Amino acid sequence: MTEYKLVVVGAGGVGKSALTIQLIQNHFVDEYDPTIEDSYRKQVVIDGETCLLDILDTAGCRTGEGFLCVFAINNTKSFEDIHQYREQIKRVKDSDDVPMVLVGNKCDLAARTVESRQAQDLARSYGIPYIETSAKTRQGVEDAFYTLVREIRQH
Ligand SMILES: Nc1nc2c(ncn2[C@@H]2O[C@H](COP(=O)(O)OP(=O)(O)NP(=O)(O)O)[C@@H](O)[C@H]2O)c(=O)[nH]1
Ligand SMILES: [Mg+2]
Repeated sequence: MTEYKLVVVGAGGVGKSALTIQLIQNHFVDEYDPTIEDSYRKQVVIDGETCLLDILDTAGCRTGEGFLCVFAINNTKSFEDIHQYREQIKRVKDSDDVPMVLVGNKCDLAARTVESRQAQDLARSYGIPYIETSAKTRQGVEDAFYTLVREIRQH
């Protein structure tokens, strides 16, 4: 079977761990336990293909096959600093064509300081898809992770 190595990156507190745990455990973590380094695995079916998701949850290397670049829509600075994570990845992989998805998390909150059109423009300049998610309501979570898997497939 095929295994997909996915790496979730982004600033602190944007919800990387809540996202990974919502996908894997179908459970929203209310608390904020800072991550130093964590790894999760789960067999899922994607487009009729049984595959193993291996997800590295990082704190706010070269083995990552795809990357979720996460900011929070109510955290302007986390969006302003996403370019640092993209460029870090681009450095390590030594490729301008790295499977990647731009994720705007916490889309259930009404305190939105990052406009969707702004994130769409950024994603477009990166040549990657933009997906808004909520680890709480599960909106867009499957969309984000599975879209990243499909981006790995096209590569
Ligand atoms: N309402 C809402 N709250 C969220 C969402 N995602 C995360 N949170 C909340 O925001 C906080 C941050 O969660 P967390 O996932 O740990 O962030 P993180 O990016 O992994 N932090 P670190 O880099 O420190 O490991 C938590 O209290 C969590 O409950 C979301 O989609 N909606
Ligand atoms: Mg975390």
